Amino acid sequence: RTIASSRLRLLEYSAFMEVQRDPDTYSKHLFVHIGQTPLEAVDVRQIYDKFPEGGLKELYEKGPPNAFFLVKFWADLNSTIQEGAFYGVSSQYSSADSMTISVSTKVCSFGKQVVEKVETEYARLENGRFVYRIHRSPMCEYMINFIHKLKHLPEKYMMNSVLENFTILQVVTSRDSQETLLVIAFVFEVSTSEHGAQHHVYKLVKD
Amino acid sequence: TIASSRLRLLEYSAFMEVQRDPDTYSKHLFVHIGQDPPLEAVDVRQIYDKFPEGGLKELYEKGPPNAFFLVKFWADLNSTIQEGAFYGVSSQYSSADSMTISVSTKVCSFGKQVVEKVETEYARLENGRFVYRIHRSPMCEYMINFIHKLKHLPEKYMMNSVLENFTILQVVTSRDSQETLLVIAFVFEVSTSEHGAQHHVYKLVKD
Amino acid sequence: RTIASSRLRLLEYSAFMEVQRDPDTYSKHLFVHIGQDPPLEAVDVRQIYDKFPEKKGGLKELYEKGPPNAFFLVKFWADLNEGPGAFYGVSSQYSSADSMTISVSTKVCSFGKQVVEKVETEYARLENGRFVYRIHRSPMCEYMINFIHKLKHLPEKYMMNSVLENFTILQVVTSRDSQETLLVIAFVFEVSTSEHGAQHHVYKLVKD
Amino acid sequence: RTIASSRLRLLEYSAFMEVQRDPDTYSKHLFVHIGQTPLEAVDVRQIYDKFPEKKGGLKELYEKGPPNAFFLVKFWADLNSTIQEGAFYGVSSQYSSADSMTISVSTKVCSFGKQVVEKVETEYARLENGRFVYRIHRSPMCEYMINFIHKLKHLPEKYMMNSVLENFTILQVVTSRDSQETLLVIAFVFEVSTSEHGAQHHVYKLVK
Ligand SMILES: CNC(=O)c1cnc(OCCO)c(F)c1-c1c(Cl)c(F)cc2c1C[C@](c1ccccc1)([C@@H]1CCCN1)O2
Ligand SMILES: CNC(=O)c1cnc(OCCO)c(F)c1-c1c(Cl)c(F)cc2c1C[C@](c1ccccc1)([C@@H]1CCCN1)O2
Ligand SMILES: CNC(=O)c1cnc(OCCO)c(F)c1-c1c(Cl)c(F)cc2c1C[C@](c1ccccc1)([C@@H]1CCCN1)O2
Ligand SMILES: CNC(=O)c1cnc(OCCO)c(F)c1-c1c(Cl)c(F)cc2c1C[C@](c1ccccc1)([C@@H]1CCCN1)O2
Ligand SMILES: *C(=O)CCCCCCCCCCCCC
Ligand SMILES: *C(=O)CCCCCCCCCCCCC
Repeated sequence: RTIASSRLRLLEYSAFMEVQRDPDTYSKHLFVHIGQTPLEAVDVRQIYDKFPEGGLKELYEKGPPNAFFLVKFWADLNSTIQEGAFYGVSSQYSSADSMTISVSTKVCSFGKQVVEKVETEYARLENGRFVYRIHRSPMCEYMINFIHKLKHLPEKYMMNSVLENFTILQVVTSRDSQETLLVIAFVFEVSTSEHGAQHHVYKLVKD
Repeated sequence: TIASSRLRLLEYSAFMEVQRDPDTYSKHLFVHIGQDPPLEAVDVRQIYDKFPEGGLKELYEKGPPNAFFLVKFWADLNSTIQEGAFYGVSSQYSSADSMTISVSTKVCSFGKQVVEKVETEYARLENGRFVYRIHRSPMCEYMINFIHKLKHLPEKYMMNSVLENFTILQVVTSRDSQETLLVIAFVFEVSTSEHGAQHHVYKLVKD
Repeated sequence: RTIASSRLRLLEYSAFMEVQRDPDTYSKHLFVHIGQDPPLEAVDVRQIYDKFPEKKGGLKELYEKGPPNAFFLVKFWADLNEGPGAFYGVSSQYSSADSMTISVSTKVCSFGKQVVEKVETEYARLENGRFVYRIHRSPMCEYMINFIHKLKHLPEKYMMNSVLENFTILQVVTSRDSQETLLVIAFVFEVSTSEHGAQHHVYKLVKD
Repeated sequence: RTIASSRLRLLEYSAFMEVQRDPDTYSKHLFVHIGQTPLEAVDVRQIYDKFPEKKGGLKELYEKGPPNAFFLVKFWADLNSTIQEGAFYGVSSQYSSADSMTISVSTKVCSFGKQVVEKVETEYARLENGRFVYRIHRSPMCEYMINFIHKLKHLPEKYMMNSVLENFTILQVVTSRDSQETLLVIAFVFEVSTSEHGAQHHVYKLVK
């Protein structure tokens, strides 16, 4: 399903690990992935307790409400590649207007922000639209260590228990006006399916 | 003062701006390095304990040694303007060569990276040299809240005590090659002088 | 309202004075400001010709050369409500879809005569898929600073408006190498008497 | 002789008219020319009466300094009608500095010590052989100057041109655009050339 406010569209979002064993051998494992192409609503009060309290509530009140989405991820943490490994995030956005955007990714543990990454991006005019590409943004050591700790657990239900109190809040703003363009609240479980990583998108509402 | 063999820092300023009325604006500078006398050297091992294990030591070992500097700031946190206030950072760099730079600003508390902001800038030919201007980059909420918390302390010595374990590491790289162009370690105290904000620059060396 | 020809868009225009209160505190006063599209009212260019008598490089001559889409009239109600060391400046920004080197000529006319001309050349910068031209903090010439001071010393705002009837500014932006007219703005002035401060009104210049 | 302060050097200065009678015919007449190559001193108080006084004047600029930036140029302009005048009247000049900076060249034209017209041109440097060079190429003269040259040329005798020129002066002030620091100041005074060798000039260092 499509994640788009009236000002910005999320085209793609992937978090992955890449291994280049040698100059001729390359492997990539996707942890989570929202690829390029009806939404169910979720009351934002149902998730407030798990997010910062410039928190999710203040951001929602500031608006616009059409910019708010919840994504449930079932992350693939299976050791499918022999891990020099690179851990990264790639994402792509588009707008109708020519503007610089700022993508804030806040990582929270028990509702409290522990690390934050802020990336500004300039648009490329492409096919009449303005496209923003954040390509292979390295994951911070906190996240790489967190993934390694999860993978050392012997049971997927233990990974789910740890993940119950782990959340990510992505806030995209227009750099110069500081207007909220898109807000995505990410929640996680580990995937147990043969099809791998899965996701479900919901529109965040209030009343 | 601050220049490696590949990149020169022309200006750096952090400030708050208030709109008093539709035609009147006030600006308060917290810190400012404006636009050559010799620099005193500081052994980089004297500051590693506050910048421990992309860290300062790892970057310094990778080199070049001429790219590393330490700036001590005495920040002006006096309420000189009645604060909708904008908190921002403006900076300018220059080089003899045309390249795309990536500016990473890492905010650390007790030696741990809590926020990282990354901004990419494209060279502009100006007066026979290449200039990079990052104008009015908004401060993240973590920094605005940190400034507000410091200002609520009743004594300036308490602010200095909190600031003992707060550091900022700015790393400028050539975007495509990832070569280190300039690294600045920033450390802070609150200014108690009538002259306002002050700074002192040192060259980082390893005896 | 938006000032844009088919080749160049005016994003911002501000004239201001800046004062340093202490080493870390600066105050800025805007005299006039056009900040960052609703439709524009049209004004026949013959209704303003009598106030721009200057012939060579003047309004009528440029309008006749064209293109008509490049011509605008801005009415300003300037806010004239310091110490030594005050900075008087002008900041402006433009954008285009194409990469150009532009030349910005600002002609100041007083009592029907061109008294000052300031010329600035600007090189396109690729930003967000468009080309931006920024003329940041261009210092006002002493003639303009002294003119502002003389207006402020007048005891009545109607005397300021009478002196201002004879004062016009013509801004002509051209493509540097071809000398093609990209944008022409005729600026006319009054002093603001409102509590809201500086005001402006944009009109498109037409002929019949 | 060399016109250079510790921050800026004047390489060349020429005022001229060009006539392109047809696609194959070109003519150029130089009115004045300082081409690329000790100085006699003149006390700046000897010329104060002929230049702008009080605010932004020669005296105020001289007192602000640096004293090494101030020069007086006497010109004997060639006003002979040597070409059949569509003609273009222009000024071309070049400067150089050791530093990378944007300069602003103000040319004030004065009659009886009062500024009548001013042209301000900003220029960006080009890095050339380890020097930053500024070129103002074929800057069009304003109509005031073209009409003044035509009026002088209408006088039947050269002494009559010298009489009118007695109270005509040009003050060129070059500043660093962003800091407004004075880089170079040249006071120009004029007579008409009566020699077969044409246009002449003499450079003096202004002292106090
Ligand atoms: C306090 N409110 C909530 O816990 C909550 C309320 N309503 C939701 O959605 C409604 C639309 O269905 C949520 F998603 C969450 C939520 C939130 Cl806020 C969270 F931070 C983590 C988290 C969940 C659910 C869960 C998960 C399930 C599937 C995939 C990913 C995570 C579950 C929790 C048990 C183990 N796993 O982990
Ligand atoms: C353990 N080593 C250090 O602490 C250190 C060593 N040598 C330096 O420089 C050498 C040139 O002399 C430093 F700067 C620092 C340092 C560092 Cl690493 C830091 F993280 C914060 C910090 C300081 C100094 C200080 C400050 C004083 C004035 C202005 C700004 C900051 C002082 C600390 C007490 C309260 N304030 O805050
Ligand atoms: C001969 N034609 C004109 O005078 C004219 C005609 N039509 C206009 O607009 C049509 C859309 O409205 C104009 F603007 C002007 C004009 C022009 Cl050309 C000018 F050089 C100055 C000037 C004015 C009007 C004025 C002013 C008012 C408000 C703000 C600024 C200036 C008025 C004049 C009395 C005091 N103030 O000063
Ligand atoms: C009041 N002080 C002066 O008049 C003065 C004093 N001392 C000078 O020089 C010292 C080094 O000799 C001057 F140059 C000038 C001066 C100045 Cl300020 C001026 F505005 C015009 C002007 C002159 C001289 C003159 C001229 C002669 C030759 C060439 C160009 C001009 C002469 C005057 C009669 C006709 N022509 O026209
Ligand atoms: C540090 O700066 C981290 C930047 C944000 C990384 C987001 C990647 C999260 C998706 C991976 C899913 C792993 C299961 C928790
Ligand atoms: C209008 O903007 C004029 C700009 C300055 C023109 C300077 C040329 C003066 C030299 C010509 C000598 C003619 C004798 C008076």
